Amino acid sequence: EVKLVESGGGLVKPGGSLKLSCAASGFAFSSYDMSWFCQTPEKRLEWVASISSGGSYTYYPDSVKGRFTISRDNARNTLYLQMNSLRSEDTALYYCARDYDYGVDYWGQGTSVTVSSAKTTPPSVYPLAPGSAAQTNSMVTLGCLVKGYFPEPVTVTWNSGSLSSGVHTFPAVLQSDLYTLSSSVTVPSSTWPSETVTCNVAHPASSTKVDKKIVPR
Amino acid sequence: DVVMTQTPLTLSVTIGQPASISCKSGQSLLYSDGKTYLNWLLQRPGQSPKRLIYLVSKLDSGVPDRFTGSGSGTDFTLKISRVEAEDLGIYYCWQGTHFPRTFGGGTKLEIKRADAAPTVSIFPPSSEQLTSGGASVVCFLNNFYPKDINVKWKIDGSERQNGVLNSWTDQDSKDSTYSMSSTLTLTKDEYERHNSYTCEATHKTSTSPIVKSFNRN
Repeated sequence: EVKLVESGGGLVKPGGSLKLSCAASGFAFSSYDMSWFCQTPEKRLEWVASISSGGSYTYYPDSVKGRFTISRDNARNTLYLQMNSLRSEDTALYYCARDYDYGVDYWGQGTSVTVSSAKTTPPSVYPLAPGSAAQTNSMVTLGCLVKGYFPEPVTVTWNSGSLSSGVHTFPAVLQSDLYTLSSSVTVPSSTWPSETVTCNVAHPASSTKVDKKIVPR
Repeated sequence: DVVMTQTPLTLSVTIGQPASISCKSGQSLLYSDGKTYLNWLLQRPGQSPKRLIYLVSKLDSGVPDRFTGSGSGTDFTLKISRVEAEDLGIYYCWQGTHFPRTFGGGTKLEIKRADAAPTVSIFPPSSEQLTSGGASVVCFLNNFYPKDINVKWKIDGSERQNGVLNSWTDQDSKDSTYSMSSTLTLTKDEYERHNSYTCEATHKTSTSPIVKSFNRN
């Protein structure tokens, strides 16, 4: 039954504002104290804010006191986190959580927040085909390099999802204040290149979708 | 804020074998009501945190009793009597006794499996990318175990660490291997001033380095 679904995360400029929401269902929302926590890019967990069942009592650590407000609408089974004066160190995955049983019992799915003055930039997508010299051949590995985009995330699939096994898509890295990621796929040397292999890349922030067919060198 | 210290940072365990994790707090976690608000949670890769233990030794009902918690005062231990595949992920202790709530730094649990050699593939910069004036050489090293591996780039025989970025996947929940991409990034002009590019790896699975190389002509 207990379900917690955050929304409202996105890219925000340093000094800007964003309001997150958490829709609760499967339990009597108004009877429970609720909290926000976040997980940083380095995977540290931190407590962000807490609020009493009836909304009367609010608590904040010093890291956010004066900048963030937590509130709830018990008519709408919804918790909120108003975030002002945002800074780059606030970049994190924000989770709502239910306080119960002398701790926290359920966590939400999280909504991602990046605070940065860097602009939304669609990716360049480049094909990774083997060098003109080969060998090894039962299987051949191909890839896409998805370079110079921001903010996160991108999605990568191969032949529109038909393929799945043999694929590795690696976490993005920061390079010139933009993200770069790679994805490899491994197929039988028989099916490539006689059959086509295409990486499909989505970058929802720039409303962009790129197909790149891998062709021999 | 109360400091929470976890030992070890890393565990590597074979299925069916026990493990334990230590949590030490900078101050006693006994609250004035006589209860000790010390908690453990698991975050599996790509999932939300899951409660394990609350009030030091109390077991979350979705968690099997092969997990137990103990301790008092400043010293606590999470024990797993026999590790199973799904135990893969980062374990955290956290305290609710003192304001602000604070978390341990996390202990990453890896599952041991049999040694597996990396599949290594090298890719010259695509034609496309050269037109942007940049050049990335990509090396994939896929499905290896253990995680210990040393990857070097050589240009015309000489080592280069400048412009290299590496990205690792999480341990696969299906085969318990790791994968990594290593990307060497030059300007087109720099790239074009050299002939030989090598991705060289050392791993316990082979008595000699794994070498993948191209010349570019």
